[PDB]
Amino acid sequence: RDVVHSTLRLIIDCSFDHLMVLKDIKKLHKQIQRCYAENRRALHPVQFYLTSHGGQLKKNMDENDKGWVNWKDIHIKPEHYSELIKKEDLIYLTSDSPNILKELDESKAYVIGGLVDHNHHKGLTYKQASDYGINHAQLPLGNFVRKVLAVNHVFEIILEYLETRDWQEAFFTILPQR
Ligand SMILES: Nc1ncnc2c1ncn2[C@@H]1O[C@H](CSCC[C@H](N)C(=O)O)[C@@H](O)[C@H]1O
Repeated sequence: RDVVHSTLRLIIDCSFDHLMVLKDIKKLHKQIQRCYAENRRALHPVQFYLTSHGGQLKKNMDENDKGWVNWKDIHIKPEHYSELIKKEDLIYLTSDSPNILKELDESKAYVIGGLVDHNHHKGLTYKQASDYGINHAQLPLGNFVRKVLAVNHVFEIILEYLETRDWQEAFFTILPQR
């Protein structure tokens, strides 16, 4: 299939490894596998990044997904996203940001926190983004939906919005119902 990739850079910031138990690391690994499989099947796949790759996640990936070094159309880097992407290009996605995302800028790099929180580290990614001086925004969930979404849910919404250009349709397709 002749696939037209989106210029949008989508980074899973894996610098929170030490804040998760091995059980939550395995859950993050499972969510990353879902992001990879959905990106490879997307109409307009993003430039997928896995930054700060190390610790428990790297060892769990070395043990179960031995072929992660062979993985195609993914940037798996041990460096922090700050070391690889320009400060002005970054937008950290976080539910605690007061900024409401209206449109996606395909020239920017959007960051998703590689964290299975369980509502324990409330406002952590928003605090780290504000301290570093980088831009931050929340998904326009409004009245459709804790508004905290899983790593793969945020990633899949970005892919669905690049296809539909309708936020309401993107949340409806990806988010699980009660
Ligand atoms: N409503 C929302 N809008 C934007 N990004 C969101 C979101 N809900 C979750 N995310 C993203 O999904 C990631 C995993 S959820 C972890 C939440 C954690 N308490 C935090 O401080 O972010 C988050 O780090 C964030 O990047």
